[PDB]
Amino acid sequence: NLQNIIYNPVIPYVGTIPDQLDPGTLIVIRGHVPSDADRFQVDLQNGSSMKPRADVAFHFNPRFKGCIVCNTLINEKWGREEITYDTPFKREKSFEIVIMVLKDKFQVAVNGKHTLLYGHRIGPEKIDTLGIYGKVNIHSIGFSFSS
Ligand SMILES: OC[C@H]1O[C@@H](O[C@H]2[C@H](O)[C@@H](O)[C@@H](O)O[C@@H]2CO)[C@H](O)[C@@H](O)[C@H]1O
Repeated sequence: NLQNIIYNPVIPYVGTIPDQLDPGTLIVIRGHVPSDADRFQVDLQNGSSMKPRADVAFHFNPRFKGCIVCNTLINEKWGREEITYDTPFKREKSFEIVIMVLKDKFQVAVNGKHTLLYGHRIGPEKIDTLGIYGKVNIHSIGFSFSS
């Protein structure tokens, strides 16, 4: 039931999500971390506005020094950071990210292994845009919708 919408998108990638993120929806992102990476992010956004900057419902931000920082941007202001230190990401290694949308939270597994949970701060129904930024190569972006 997984239907990819784009292959090898140029980064920064900003795209419209074709259907609503209802409970049970999956977002599947397949990529690869470059040799010189410092960090990258997957942002689930409300709109693609740049001025003013669009709210980010779910900021999923792997940093390579390593860790994953998650947060929410509302009215151009960042909320409280939720930091995961048990990170599966490494440089020169490929990955598969699966984001599960649940009623009350997102659930993320990388490479088949569970990674983290993140409670909704903005109602997921307000998400219509997917943004991927920073140092990362993306092989594919797909959705399995539950509408
Ligand atoms: O919370 C995610 C955002 O972090 C911002 O930087 C933080 C940094 O992570 C934290 O340790 C402390 O320095 O506060 C900073 C506020 O800017 C990034 O600038 C932003 O891109 C998000 O990743």
